Amino acid sequence: SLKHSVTQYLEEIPQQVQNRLYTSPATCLAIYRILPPLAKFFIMAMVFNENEVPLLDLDKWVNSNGKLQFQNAIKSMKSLHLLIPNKSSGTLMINLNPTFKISLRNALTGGEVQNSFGVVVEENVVSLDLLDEYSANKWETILHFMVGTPLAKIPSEKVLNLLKHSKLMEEVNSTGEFKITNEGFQFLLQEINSQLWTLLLQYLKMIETMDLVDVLHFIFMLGALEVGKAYKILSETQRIMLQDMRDYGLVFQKHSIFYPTKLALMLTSDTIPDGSLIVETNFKIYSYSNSPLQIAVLSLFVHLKARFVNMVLGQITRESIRRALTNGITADQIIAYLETHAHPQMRRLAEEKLEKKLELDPNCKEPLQVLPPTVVDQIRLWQLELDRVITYEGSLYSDFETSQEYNLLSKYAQDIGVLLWKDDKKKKFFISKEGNSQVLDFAKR
Amino acid sequence: QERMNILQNFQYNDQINTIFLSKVGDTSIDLPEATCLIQISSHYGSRRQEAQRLGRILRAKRRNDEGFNAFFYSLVSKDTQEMYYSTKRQAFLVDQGYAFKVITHLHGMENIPNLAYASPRERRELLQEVLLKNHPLIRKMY
Ligand code: BEF
Ligand SMILES: [Mg+2]
Repeated sequence: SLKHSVTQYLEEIPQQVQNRLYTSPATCLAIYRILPPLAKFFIMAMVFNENEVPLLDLDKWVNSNGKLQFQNAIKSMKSLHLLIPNKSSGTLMINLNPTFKISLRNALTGGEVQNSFGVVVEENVVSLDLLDEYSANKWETILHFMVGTPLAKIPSEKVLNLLKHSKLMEEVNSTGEFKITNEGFQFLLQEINSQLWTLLLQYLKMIETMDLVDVLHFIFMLGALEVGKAYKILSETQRIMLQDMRDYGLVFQKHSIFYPTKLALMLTSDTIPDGSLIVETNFKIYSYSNSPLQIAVLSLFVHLKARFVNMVLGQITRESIRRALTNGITADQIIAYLETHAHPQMRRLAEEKLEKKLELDPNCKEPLQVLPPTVVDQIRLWQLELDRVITYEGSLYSDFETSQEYNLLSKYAQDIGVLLWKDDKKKKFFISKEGNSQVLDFAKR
Repeated sequence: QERMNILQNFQYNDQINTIFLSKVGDTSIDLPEATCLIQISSHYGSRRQEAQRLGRILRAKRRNDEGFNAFFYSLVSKDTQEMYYSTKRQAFLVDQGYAFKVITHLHGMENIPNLAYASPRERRELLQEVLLKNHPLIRKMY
């Protein structure tokens, strides 16, 4: 989902902006890695030759089996306008963008780069003691404020504003408090890489009039940089952008020189367990985790009763489950969290359970259920309890002079998909408030 | 004598396979043949009686054959205090480790030829019935 999200955002950008975005080799090196392997192979083939190759020649390279992959590769490459298709002499010739070609050539052959990757001050600092602690603390503060646990040093107005203006962290002044949503829980369920990418993408969409190309220059150059080394300070917009990025725990400033941190390298590519937990038939949870973030997120749907240094023990209750559901969290997401943080003991016992099931009846390959089905049934039943009462807003139509007219109006409502209930014997029906105006207009006409 | 006859026939007679016991046989009875247990009426929230009733089928004769799993059914009406009492009477089994599975529907129920109280007419008749539920010589003279 990482590459998919980044590629989708880059695809939505206009071609005019993309052409200027491909000016710096630093951005090109990052964009190149996101494409599918076949697209990367074709791009590498095309970069080093200053000629035009027909699309049929590219098709010849792919075997019959990878013919499907060829379609996805070409579609993705054409969506970003990376390959410009020119038709002449009866042949659909394919060529690479000149700016992208020159940028890749400079990056690979060490040509002129205009210090897009930056310079080195040769004044190194202790990464483990300062960079790691700083970024870990700041990311922990933002995630703590997201999960809602009390915290002294609240995040800055920049990130707070981004959070509110985004779908994440719905807030209301009338209530005077901030609460997590379904997308918030999904964000917390996503990995560190995707967790950073989500916030960065929201910032990219939020920024208005600071150039869009400049923001990507800075982000991709930051991904290019390596942790544990100095980098002298750049664009005028990039100065304030760097100060803002310091608020996300990505780059550390003394108070003239900025230093990338572990998350800066985490942005480019990826890279007993902490968080693994045991769920008992008594609706008890024992998570072998020592982290306030994990404790707070567990508190969303667990009625915590106590804690130890090595683990956290809690009990599942209707109140906690209803709290989590009211926050918009889906039972599927909850079970996904539990399954991906299942203990090795639970996984081994579930593997033995599946082995016993298949040994008893190997004809049917039953699904692997890590946790007892009763908990899943109870959670889904509580969701059904919340969904028991169903209500709609609208108006009721009755007192129809003619059955033909009644049927005409009801059928029109059904056709436009705003009909919720009808009764021919009573010649009555109900329509949604959304379709009320359309039904009234049709009745008048 | 009659209850012993019932038990002996339910045990050794091929014709009979199901019986309807009550609170009398809740505890301290050995039934090596009993395998399936069903509860339609329960004595309120009694957690001890829950376990004692379950104890009857824990000594089934064919309790060691591969793939065997005894069954314990608890019928409860939803949206009633029967659910309150049912959830209160299983807090000891849950503590021991037994987990109850909620069965919303039994597949293939409609294909049975005849079902008791299947007609609304019989439903109305049963409704009314259940509602209506609530001198030695003078010795010859006499
Ligand atoms: F007498 Be036993 F506990 F059935
Ligand atoms: Mg005894």
